[PDB]
Amino acid sequence: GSELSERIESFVETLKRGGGPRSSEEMARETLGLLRQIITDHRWSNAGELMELIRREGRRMTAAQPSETTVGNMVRRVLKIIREEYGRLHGHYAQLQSNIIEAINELLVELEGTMENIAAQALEHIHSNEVIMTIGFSRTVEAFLKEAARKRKFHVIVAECAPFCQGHEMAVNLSKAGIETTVMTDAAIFAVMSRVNKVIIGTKTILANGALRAVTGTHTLALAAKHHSTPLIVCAPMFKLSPQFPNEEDSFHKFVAPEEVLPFTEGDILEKVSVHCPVFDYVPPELITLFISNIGGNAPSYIYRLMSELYHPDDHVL
Amino acid sequence: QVPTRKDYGSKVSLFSHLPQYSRQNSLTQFMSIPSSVIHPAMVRLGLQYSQGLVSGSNARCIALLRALQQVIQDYTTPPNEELSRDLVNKLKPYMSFLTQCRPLSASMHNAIKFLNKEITSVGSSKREEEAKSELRAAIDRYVQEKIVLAAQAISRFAYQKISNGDVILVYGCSSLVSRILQEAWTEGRRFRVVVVDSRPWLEGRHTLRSLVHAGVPASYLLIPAASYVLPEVSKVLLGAHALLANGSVMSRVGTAQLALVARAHNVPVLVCCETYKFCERVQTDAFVSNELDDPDDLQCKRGEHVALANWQNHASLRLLNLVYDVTPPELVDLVITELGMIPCSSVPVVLRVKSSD
Amino acid sequence: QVPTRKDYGSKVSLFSHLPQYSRQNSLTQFMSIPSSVIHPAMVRLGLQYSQGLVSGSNARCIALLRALQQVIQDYTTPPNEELSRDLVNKLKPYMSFLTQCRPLSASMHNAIKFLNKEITSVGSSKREEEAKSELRAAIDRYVQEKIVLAAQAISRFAYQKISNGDVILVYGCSSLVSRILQEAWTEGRRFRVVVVDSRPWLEGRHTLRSLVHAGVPASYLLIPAASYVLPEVSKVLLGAHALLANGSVMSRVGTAQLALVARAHNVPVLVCCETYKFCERVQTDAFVSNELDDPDDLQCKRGEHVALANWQNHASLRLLNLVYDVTPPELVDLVITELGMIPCSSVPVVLRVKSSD
Repeated sequence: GSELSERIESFVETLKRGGGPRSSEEMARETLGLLRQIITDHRWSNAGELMELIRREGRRMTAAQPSETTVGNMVRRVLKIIREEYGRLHGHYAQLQSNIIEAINELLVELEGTMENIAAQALEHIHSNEVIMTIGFSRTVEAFLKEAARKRKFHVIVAECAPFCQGHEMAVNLSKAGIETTVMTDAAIFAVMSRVNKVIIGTKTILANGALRAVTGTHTLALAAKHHSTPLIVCAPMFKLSPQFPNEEDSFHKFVAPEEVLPFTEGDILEKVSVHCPVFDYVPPELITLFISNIGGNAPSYIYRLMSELYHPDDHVL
Repeated sequence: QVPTRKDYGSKVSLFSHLPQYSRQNSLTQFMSIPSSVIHPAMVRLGLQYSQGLVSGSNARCIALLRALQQVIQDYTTPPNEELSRDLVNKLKPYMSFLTQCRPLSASMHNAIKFLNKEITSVGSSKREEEAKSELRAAIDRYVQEKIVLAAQAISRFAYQKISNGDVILVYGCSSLVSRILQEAWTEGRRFRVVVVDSRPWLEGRHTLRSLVHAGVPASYLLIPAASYVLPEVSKVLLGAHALLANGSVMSRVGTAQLALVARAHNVPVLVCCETYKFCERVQTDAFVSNELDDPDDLQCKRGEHVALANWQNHASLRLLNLVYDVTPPELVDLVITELGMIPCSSVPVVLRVKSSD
Repeated sequence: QVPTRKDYGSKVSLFSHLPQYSRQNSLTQFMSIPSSVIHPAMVRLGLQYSQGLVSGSNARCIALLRALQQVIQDYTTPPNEELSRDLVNKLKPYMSFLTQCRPLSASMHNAIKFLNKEITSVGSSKREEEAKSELRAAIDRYVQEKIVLAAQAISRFAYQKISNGDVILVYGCSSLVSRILQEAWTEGRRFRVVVVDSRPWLEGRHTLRSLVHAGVPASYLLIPAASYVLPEVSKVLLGAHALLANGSVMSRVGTAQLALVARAHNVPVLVCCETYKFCERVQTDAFVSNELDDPDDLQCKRGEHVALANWQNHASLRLLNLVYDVTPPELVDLVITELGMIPCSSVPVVLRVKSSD
């Protein structure tokens, strides 16, 4: 009853104010648990009313934070699960609900295996004495690299992300496992690119065009890789896949307080200058060489088929 | 004798041939206070360089020329010796001390080469004092023209290129670019300048303050977000630290990246430079010849958790901040000099013309 | 138990994860003559592979299927056991022996996967002999269609693409490309084929002999001179050894170079392949996954002075001949399969359709 309502609220405000939970895998787990509790703790008999209330609460979620697309695309996954179950039972009400629940359960148990799947897949993409470059921080990519490091020796060049220098803690984490790690400013990306073999980077969201929304500055790294023709690898699980297209959407970049870019102590100039701090940026699919997912490697030119396999095309608007 | 500076930190393997120094551990702590091996002005300038108080290329060259004036002014020829060879021989330890405090820039190298050429050109029969002040006047004339007249000419040439209501993107601190923009705004042009900056030096705040003091509308963002702002930018203006024989632009580390992204965004790239910064040297990458600053500058003060605090305690962790990078000549469109507008293809031709050929 | 083959020679550091074997030092010299651990047919096939007597991808796959037929034919189920699991468990040592004699090709991997899938699909209630010959008939049908019918279909699809009086460039030995050209010439097309070959295998002489026997006008040159002949070439036809999920073409080492130079010369590149050689695997370079042949093959017999004779006696000298390379999907235009003409972008789609999906 009101527990469900206040938990939905709590989650909405946690998504709105700050980043909670930090890992987007934990965010997917939390939103899936909440969707399960909603579909269990409501008086819905027909699948249509359930889908409608799910779409409404998902609209509220998406309005809470548009840049966090995992919640929305997993809501769409739940909607596709409901559609599949209704087609199975109609192409049956209690069995409907329990079958939806076991579908969500299998989705959740395969959710925690994507990390291990990518880690296992990592070995056949790294050779000895290779030079990797990565930008920012990504749990999936550091797991990739520290799993490849157990049987291979290679160098990782971590380009810090300004202003949020998450790349520093990533470099430290990689050095923990003895992965020879060079830390540099993002300004030195093109200068060092000539000596890099591969580029491995995570992402925040993959669009239907194949493009991906990743931390700012990664588009420049992709342009450098394309200039030097080095393969650019994206190790992104299959819950960051978003059916929306690049310019049919709104609110792509996430702008945070310019205090991160230019501090308050600069004084009077802060009334004359316009400071901008875009967290995310757009990378076209032409600059991506290969996508690594929990199922296996795929070219950017197959992400649309993955969409068709994951999301109903009438639910791309929620 | 001046001792060698200990190379602080763990160098990246590819840059093992370059020296890496620490700002804290200076070089004058093993020298006599009333310095005799090194001229007082020269040790003063070396200490100023090492601490980073003199940063700009033009600033470094001008400080070098003033210290050299102070040196030659106080120089006295020993008996049974001629000034021509003795002075150029005595200037070498000072240059070595400088390059140990901080690697010499292209402007400094060219200035020292010209000064040695002039000293060797001093007449054997000439007396001492008028030779000394002739050297002083030659240095005054050289710096005067090659700095201020070059700046005025380049400012006029760039003003006849900047149009009304156009967005110009600048990177880092450069006296020439700031002067160009200030003169263009004063002359009557109405534009806005986007300032791009990069860690850890954050030298873009300098040109930002200059533009705001000049009244030019300005915007600020760090180099990773350059891809987001280039759609608005109408033109990229940069300040070169060195222009090599092949036309490549040797300048701050973030210059080639910006040129690449601008080319990707169909934004013409302009670089402003003087003829005295042209160098017959040539390189194809930022690895053969570069400068490694103190790696401790990479550490970010993110409140309560500095992640790279004890980076040396991690065996497999390497830190590196490159001070220079090279832009291939095909990523740059214009080079604005005293002679006017030229393609990067024509840099060695200008070098020849300035070789009195 | 089969012992491990000693890795001959000094491997290149980047390929330290791959095995390097010598043709002289075989693997059957530590095995019982009336082989019992390994089936006689399987050790026969492994010895044939190691010596290089079976080279082509289609040839290797067909020999593998025939050896597997001979194995299952002589297989007998032990008491209190079912064939489904016992046979697939007993086939693994044979596959390991093969991959030790020479790394498995994509066709071989797909064939073994399909055979294991069929074996696991054999009914528990079914008896032994009819199950065995059902497996034999399934292997016969599989090889029959996927080889000969695929070849005929691809030959027809390529014939409706080759025009009259056009120069076609081929590389190395490929049964599919040779058959395509022979059928096109027989049907009525009048063209000439340029054969490109590379050291040390010199497998281009095979297709050269085939073309000359078929009467097709032919020309021959080694791969370094390909840039000289491409102005005349009207089209590049190649034979893929593997087509990965991303559309890249994993084939002989000189294929990607030829595709690059042809793209530079505005020559469309065609690759002929069957669906059974499609692999869900994917790679971006010739380093992650490749095969290192015997480095002693690089030695050239230039009369009286073989330069690389004692290359192992030189400490800092490394020899390497890569057997495979990958062409990015953007350097290739067509892929001709049973389904018809497709772009390399559509390879994973065909994979899905052939996954009974």
